[PDB]
Amino acid sequence: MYTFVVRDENSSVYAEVSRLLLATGQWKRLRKDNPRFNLMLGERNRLPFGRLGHEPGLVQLVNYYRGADKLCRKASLVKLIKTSPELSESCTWFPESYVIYPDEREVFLAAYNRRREGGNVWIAKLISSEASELLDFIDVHVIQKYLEKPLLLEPGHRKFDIRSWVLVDHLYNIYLYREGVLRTSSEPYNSANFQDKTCHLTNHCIQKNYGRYEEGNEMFFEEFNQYLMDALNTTLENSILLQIKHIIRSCLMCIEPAISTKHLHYQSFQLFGFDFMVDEELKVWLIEVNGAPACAQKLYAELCQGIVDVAISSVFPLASIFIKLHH
Amino acid sequence: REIVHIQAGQCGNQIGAKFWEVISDEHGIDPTGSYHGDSDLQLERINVYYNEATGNKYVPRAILVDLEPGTMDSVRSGPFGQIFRPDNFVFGQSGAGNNWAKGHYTEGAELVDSVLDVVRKESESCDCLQGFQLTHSLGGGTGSGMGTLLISKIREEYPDRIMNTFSVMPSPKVSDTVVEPYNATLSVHQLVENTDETYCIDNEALYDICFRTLKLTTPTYGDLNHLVSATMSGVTTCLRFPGQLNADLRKLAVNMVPFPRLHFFMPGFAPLTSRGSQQYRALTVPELTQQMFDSKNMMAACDPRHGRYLTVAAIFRGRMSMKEVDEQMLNVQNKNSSYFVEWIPNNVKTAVCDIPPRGLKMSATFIGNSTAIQELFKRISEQFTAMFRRKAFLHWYTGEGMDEMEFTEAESNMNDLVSEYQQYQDA
Amino acid sequence: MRECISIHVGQAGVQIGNACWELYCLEHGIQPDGQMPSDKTIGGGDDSFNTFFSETGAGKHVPRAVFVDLEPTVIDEVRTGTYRQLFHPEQLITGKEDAANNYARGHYTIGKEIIDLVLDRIRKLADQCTGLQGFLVFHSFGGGTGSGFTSLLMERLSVDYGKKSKLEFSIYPAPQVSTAVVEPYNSILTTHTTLEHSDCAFMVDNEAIYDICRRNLDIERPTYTNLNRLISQIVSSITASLRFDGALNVDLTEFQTNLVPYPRIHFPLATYAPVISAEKAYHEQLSVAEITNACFEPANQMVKCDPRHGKYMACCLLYRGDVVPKDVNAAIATIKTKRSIQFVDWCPTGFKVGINYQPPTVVPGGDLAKVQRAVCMLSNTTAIAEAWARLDHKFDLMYAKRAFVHWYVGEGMEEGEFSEAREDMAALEKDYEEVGV
Amino acid sequence: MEVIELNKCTSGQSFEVILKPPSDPSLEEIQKKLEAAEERRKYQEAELLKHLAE
Ligand SMILES: Nc1nc2c(ncn2[C@@H]2O[C@H](COP(=O)(O)OP(=O)(O)OP(=O)(O)O)[C@@H](O)[C@H]2O)c(=O)[nH]1
Ligand SMILES: Nc1ncnc2c1ncn2[C@@H]1O[C@H](COP(=O)(O)OP(=O)(O)CP(=O)(O)O)[C@@H](O)[C@H]1O
Ligand SMILES: Nc1nc2c(ncn2[C@@H]2O[C@H](COP(=O)(O)OP(=O)(O)O)[C@@H](O)[C@H]2O)c(=O)[nH]1
Ligand SMILES: COc1ccc2c(c1)NC(=O)CN2c1nc(Cl)nc2c1CCC2
Ligand SMILES: [Ca+2]
Ligand SMILES: [Mg+2]
Ligand SMILES: [Mg+2]
Ligand SMILES: [Mg+2]
Repeated sequence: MYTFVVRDENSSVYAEVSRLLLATGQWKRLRKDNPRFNLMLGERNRLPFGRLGHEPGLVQLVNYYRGADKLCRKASLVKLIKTSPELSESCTWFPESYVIYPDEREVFLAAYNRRREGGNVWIAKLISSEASELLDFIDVHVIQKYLEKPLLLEPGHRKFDIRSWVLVDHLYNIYLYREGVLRTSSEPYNSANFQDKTCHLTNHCIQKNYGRYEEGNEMFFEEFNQYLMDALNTTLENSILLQIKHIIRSCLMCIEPAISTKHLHYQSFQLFGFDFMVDEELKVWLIEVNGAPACAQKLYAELCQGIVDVAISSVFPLASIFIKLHH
Repeated sequence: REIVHIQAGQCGNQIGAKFWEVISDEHGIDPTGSYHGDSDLQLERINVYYNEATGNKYVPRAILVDLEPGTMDSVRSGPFGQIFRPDNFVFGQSGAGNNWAKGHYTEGAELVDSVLDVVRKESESCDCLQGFQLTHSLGGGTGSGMGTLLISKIREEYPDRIMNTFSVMPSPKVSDTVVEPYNATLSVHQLVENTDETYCIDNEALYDICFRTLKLTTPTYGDLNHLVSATMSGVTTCLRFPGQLNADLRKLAVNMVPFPRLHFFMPGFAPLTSRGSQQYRALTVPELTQQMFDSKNMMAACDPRHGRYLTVAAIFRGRMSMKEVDEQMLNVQNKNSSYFVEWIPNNVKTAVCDIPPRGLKMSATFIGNSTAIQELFKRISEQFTAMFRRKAFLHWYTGEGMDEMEFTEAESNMNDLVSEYQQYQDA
Repeated sequence: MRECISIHVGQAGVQIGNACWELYCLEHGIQPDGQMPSDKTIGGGDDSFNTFFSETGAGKHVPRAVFVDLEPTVIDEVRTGTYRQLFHPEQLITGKEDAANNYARGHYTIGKEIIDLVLDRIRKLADQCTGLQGFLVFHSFGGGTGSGFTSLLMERLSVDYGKKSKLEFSIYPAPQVSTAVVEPYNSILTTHTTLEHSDCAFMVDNEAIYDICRRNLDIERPTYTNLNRLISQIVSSITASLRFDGALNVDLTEFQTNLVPYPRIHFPLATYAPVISAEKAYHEQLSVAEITNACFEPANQMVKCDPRHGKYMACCLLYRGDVVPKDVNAAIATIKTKRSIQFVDWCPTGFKVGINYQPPTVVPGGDLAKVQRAVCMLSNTTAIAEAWARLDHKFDLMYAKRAFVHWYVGEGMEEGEFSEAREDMAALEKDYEEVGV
Repeated sequence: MEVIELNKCTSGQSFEVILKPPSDPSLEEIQKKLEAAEERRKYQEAELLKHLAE
């Protein structure tokens, strides 16, 4: 048998990975503080990476990549894109973003005053124009250009965001789950006032007109691909998914030298949640990356099974739903 | 680093004589004391258990104690009896009559000063004395009562030395008298206080092994002592032989005893063999590891799955892959990690010796400080109370000056020992 | 010339001293009887090798070393070994009974018996010095003698030699080769008592040396002889600048100045490459760039940790063999672009390079193969605090139950010194995280 | 890359490369605690010999 421990009871994804592993009959679960494990489904904060890979006679594996928070914090993501030459300051798929503390203020207001000449709606993380109001709201936050012309689904005139689940295994193969989800807004997009943000914030919890067009404000790829065909005369693969696969590959390949566990004494994999924003001209924008993402109820069974097949059983074999992004 | 061996009583002298027979053969010494071996590994640490006398003879640093001349006369008549220094035979005439009080308070008090004289004479000749090891039973009178009287008096004169014991626990399956739980409870009270290491050799376990495993229908004391002398040889291997671990009694006590009162070890041996019958297939390293941890190879009738291992010491003897030993030992710990306390990291240390015991090409000896040893003390505390609740047979002891209160205190202290082992089984 | 005295304590210290002095003699051409034919100044001199060796009128070259073990069997193998003539009997000190893996027994009980005798024999070597600069102490964290008696010695050396530097070569405990279960206790206790008395300490995790011997030397079950020969190579690289002509790390003070900006954070990480098996029939020799790139692989470090998730405070490169400055800068240029090398903001991002043209020496019949060029990198990275976290976690597990504490209290120690020592370690981990985030 | 302080000799050479600029207790107290622990040993041994005397 292989052994594993669970150090994040709040994880809905790896709660199902625990059940799948146990139902194999070849995985035994130990207690939190038992060091003789093969696999660690560790905590989200202060994961003791320094204690991994020091047990003789045990190949150890963990479901997190040490150093990947540089991509999963809004402040760290902006710094990573501005400073890394692989992404460059002139990154075409990331919105203009500046970091301000309760900072780059001088460099920020330099562009906001060039907006006076012209669209100058920004978001901080909330949504405002002119921006002098927003700074006092902050009083660490990141301000970012709010995309004023997003792609609006019909019927409804609705906003949305695209969530893609990406798995990076111990060999740094980048696997993209073929099933995504559009977390839509059930309210019609009103660009007249941003104080009312039920039609702007596409968060699921912010929606609680909910549930009108599709169940749970979740449109999957089967339906959304058919809509693009009928309405815009194109497919999801050509118009959106190529840019999504390019962004996912660019972000992860940038930080590979700093998180890779190829020659380490322990091994790492991690599931990521990339959130994309499609605009009026079928251009994809990266909003943020999630280090501990939750799935959708319909896809938990298929995705968590794939995590075991690709990320766990590849290192601990027993007795495809992913699109490999090549590099 | 010399060790002084003491054997007290009938049982103590019979297993002690077998122990000296077994390790003398392993070290190439013959009954006359002359060395006729072939390897230099034998004599490198021969001084730990042997004194070098005139004419390049090797005299065992052993003292033979009994309140009867019966068993000790059989030792001097035995196959190796002529190797023992004749002055080290100290014996009375009355006997202890399976009575802890006679050995500890009356009959043994007369003789104990004579033993300490011989003990002192051997200790003054020692370059650096590690400590003492006593073989005895806890069910009789001499080895039990006088044995603990010696240990109490030895600790008074050598308070900074290690006290090691091989203590045979009584069992109704192999019973001499009904007062054995009385003698054992009084003795365990002494062992909890005045020893650093005690190997619990349960006669119940030795019988079950002889009966269930070795397929011996009517086991004798000779069939039981074969298992004892094989176990005694195995646990003392890293003391008698050179290797990567040249160990002494103190380092053993330091690394095996996390709390002073919990120093009662479960011995284990593999492969289990019967006298006069040799099996011809050598065990693979996975088999030695599988059996030495099996409860059917434990010399103390305890289920190790009912407790947790505080510390474990393992000895492999023979020509084998040390890498395969490391893999198998790590395989047991990682496959049954719930039975090893997590608050003592890496509590299993393994050693390997190239010299195998007589009659085997590969062997494995197990030393376990497990909280499951409480089952042994629970068993004795039950047999004790069944009689003491009616004060039965107590007149044999009160006639020697003992009061009922001393029995109550001994019963209480052992029940505290059981509850203390229970404290760390839940933690 | 300024002399250095080496002190080896316990089994790990003595046996590693045997490995180093065996290697030193081969590098300087000194023979087991102490003769040095290349030395033309008979009976004296002030060359660079005289830092580690004195000279007698007969031409013998005596190491400025003292061996001390509370138990004689290890030093007895030195007294009768291949280099028996090399040492004077007075610099080999043994007791009768050892510390039994007990820090408190080595520091208090048995240590008090012999501390004055050792300091006197140490005084004998210091009086032969025209200008002593300090000491090099070899010991283990886990041993009762290597931890207990060393801390008592390090306290007294700050008294009798307050102006001298003191460097440590410490063996961090690894269960694959360790024989004691209480080694986390001894490690924390000795690090706390020694911390303010050591100016620079080079830790060597036996787990790292073990796996290097398995991976790169094709040894299934490495022994102390295998480990200590590899350790001596690293130590020789570190001390080569004190024994040879050069301008980098020429005295013990320069080790602290170059590698230790903060007195407490004085644990540089050592990486070494290449380690090549002597049984390798066909070997393609590695270039300057290849072996410099290997200095940033964790699999070649003396302590397994991830320097990508810390910050450097200093960085030395000590080369041995066919190396020229041109090839080093070209290698550093390539490596800086491909690897995460983050320095603290109050330090310049750079490397101090030292090159010795004599290629690394290997003992005949040893496991290591001769190479054209090799390098030892000394980097003061905060990632080495991972070893303290591991060690303190094992300490926390045992001490929560007070397991084995009675053995230490029974030697005269007080239970409070446990928590006192653990508090200092909790402060050391705190200092590393401040500098490293 | 600035290569500074280049020293050379027959044995070898040394230099420095910069890629970017920046942004005890006394013998009295030792003997005192060594004897305070021996006192704690003598006391524990006396309580043992007193217990064995009873
Ligand atoms: N690298 C290396 N480690 C060693 C060597 N000898 C012992 N060790 C390590 O040292 C630790 C035990 O310390 P020792 O040096 O053996 O003990 P000691 O210093 O003599 O102290 P005591 O024997 O307890 O009195 C274990 O973790 C061993 O792995 C050696 O020769 N080389
Ligand atoms: N630059 C931008 N332009 C337009 N809309 C934006 C935007 N940034 C964020 N939004 C909208 O605001 C919503 C919430 O933003 P954000 O993703 O940063 O918060 P969050 O972290 O709570 C969601 P999660 O963590 O689950 O991915 C997004 O889903 C998107 O609809
Ligand atoms: N294993 C073993 N047990 C024995 C032997 N002789 C006696 N015993 C046990 O010891 C107890 C009797 O004590 P004994 O040693 O004969 O009395 P003593 O002479 O006063 O010490 C009983 O429980 C017996 O089962 C022996 O040779 N081997
Ligand atoms: C739990 O961890 C332990 C356990 C036991 C010991 C040690 C550590 N270390 C020692 O030095 C003594 N020792 C031993 N002693 C003796 Cl006679 N035989 C053996 C060992 C180890 C195995 C064989
Ligand atoms: Ca000279
Ligand atoms: Mg988020
Ligand atoms: Mg009898
Ligand atoms: Mg030692």
